[PDB]
Amino acid sequence: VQLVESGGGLVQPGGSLRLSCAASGITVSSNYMNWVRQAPGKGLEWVSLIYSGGSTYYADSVKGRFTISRDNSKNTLYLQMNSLRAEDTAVYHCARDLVVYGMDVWGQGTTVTVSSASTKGPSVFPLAPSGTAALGCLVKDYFPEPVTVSWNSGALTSGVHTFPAVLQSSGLYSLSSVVTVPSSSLGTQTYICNVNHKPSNTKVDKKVE
Amino acid sequence: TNLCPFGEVFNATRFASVYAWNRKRISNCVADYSVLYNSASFSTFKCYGVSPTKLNDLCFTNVYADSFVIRGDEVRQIAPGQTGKIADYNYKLPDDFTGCVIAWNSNNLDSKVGGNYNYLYRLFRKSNLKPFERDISTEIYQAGSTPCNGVEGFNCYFPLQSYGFQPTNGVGYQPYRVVVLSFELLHAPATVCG
Ligand SMILES: *[C@@H]1O[C@H](CO)[C@@H](O)[C@H](O)[C@H]1NC(C)=O
Repeated sequence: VQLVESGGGLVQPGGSLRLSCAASGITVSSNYMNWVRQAPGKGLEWVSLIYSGGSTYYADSVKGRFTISRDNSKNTLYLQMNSLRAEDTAVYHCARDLVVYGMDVWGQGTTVTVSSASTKGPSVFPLAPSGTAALGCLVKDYFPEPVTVSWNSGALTSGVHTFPAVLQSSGLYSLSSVVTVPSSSLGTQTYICNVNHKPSNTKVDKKVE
Repeated sequence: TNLCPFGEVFNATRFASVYAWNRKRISNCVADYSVLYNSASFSTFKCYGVSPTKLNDLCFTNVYADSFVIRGDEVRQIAPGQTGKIADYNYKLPDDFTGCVIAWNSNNLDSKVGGNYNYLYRLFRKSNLKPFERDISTEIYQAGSTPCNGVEGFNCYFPLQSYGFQPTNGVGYQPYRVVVLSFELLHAPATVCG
């Protein structure tokens, strides 16, 4: 019993995309089916309902831009998104509603991003130091998501803190990754952060000193 | 020149479930519709295709008084071109409906303190109802590719649920008695006037 979402990706503001929800274990046309999205770090927002009998309902934030459809033999629920905006950037789930018995089957979802953003490249700047000391690496101005930050090519893991990215005013992400090491080992151990941004074909090893 | 038995529908002690609605057939009688609408006892008295005050001066071949019980939230759905669980799976009015919908709150008569589960609606059905379709089939609804064979469980549920009417429910979650008067046409001779 599964609900498998597809179709998610990147869309410019004002563009359109269609999401897919492949099912097995339940037959979609007989069930109430729901689309529910989750913006980054927000809560659950109901989006689109569709009765077994084909009656549709939409939340006011998407009324007129979204269309909910299905397809019996393909057992696949869809969601057509038009005139997309930045708010609609979220993870989108499909679920089977039993109304009284709630929604008992969900899908892990597909991620949707909206931005007139480009791709650029994550500039890696060092966070150099001058009981315990701290050094890090500032990964700044890359977009879209995400980046992987390891240390000493994976050797050093104890004390590492990789922060969740923040989205700057420019429409550009940025995060930090730090590590606390004994203050003495500053002169003896070499600390290099390993950064990789697969969208922009960008891998960097920066030495912090 | 006998008077119509509208009292027998409106003032009936027990009403029906909405999925199993009634059709009292009215024929061969005079109806004072203006006695009914000036009653001012209805929170909803909304006709379609005809005027309530001009109704006295009219005739029809057959008048159908459909009556059932729903919540106040769903009263909006007893209208042409509505969606929702009542409009789709229990009682559907045609987009060319030409009668009256009358409703009044029944929380005094139709709610017990411990909970009155006598009234029911249809929650699961594979397709919408045709206009004036009554569906009384209690067949286990199949949700999966795997058939049910009259055994509840996963993807196999009872098609009917129960209204939970308590006097402390919200006004929308309270019971409203509905009477739907459907009017036909002539060509054939008429039997109901005023
Ligand atoms: C219901 O009974 C009351 C009390 O006698 C009466 O006033 C009212 O007209 C009746 N309703 C109908 C539709 O006859």
